[PDB]
Amino acid sequence: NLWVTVYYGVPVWKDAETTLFCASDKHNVWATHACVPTDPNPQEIHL
Amino acid sequence: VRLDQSGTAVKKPGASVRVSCRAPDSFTVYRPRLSAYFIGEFNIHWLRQAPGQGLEWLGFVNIFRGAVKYSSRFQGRITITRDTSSETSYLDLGALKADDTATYYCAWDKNVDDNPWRLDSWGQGTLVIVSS
Repeated sequence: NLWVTVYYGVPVWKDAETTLFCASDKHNVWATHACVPTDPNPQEIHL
Repeated sequence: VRLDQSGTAVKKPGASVRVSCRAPDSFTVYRPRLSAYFIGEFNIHWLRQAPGQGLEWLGFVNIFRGAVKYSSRFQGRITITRDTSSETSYLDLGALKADDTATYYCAWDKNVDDNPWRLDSWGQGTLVIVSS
């Protein structure tokens, strides 16, 4: 037969809307200093 | 930072001398957390060089509230003041002697704990001639 099995961390995504914070690598108008310092090596993963 | 100094001056013994040192647009810093332009705790050092001799340290002034430290070889006849509005520093030396002929340099000190006594930028130098 069969039974329901729950899995955690499956690669499933849905389109959604959310707040996005700033990150950047004299004082400027965009307040780039307030942006968190980005990682020197960005991680990009091919799906 | 660019430093601008007053022109050549000639004086008689026993007179008084004032040399100006301007550091435009460098007296203020922006503390981002406080969201305002505050006056930074920089130090402007004053040095002189006798003709053909080495360097000698006169004194320095703290831009924050005007704190001054004077070399003991010149205590009692030197006064270093700064004007935060005009972003200038004034060296007032009194009772000039014939051996004071030297090029007087004003230097910029960031006053950073990690690197002490860093005289990062220097003025073009001012010739002061004393004679009879």
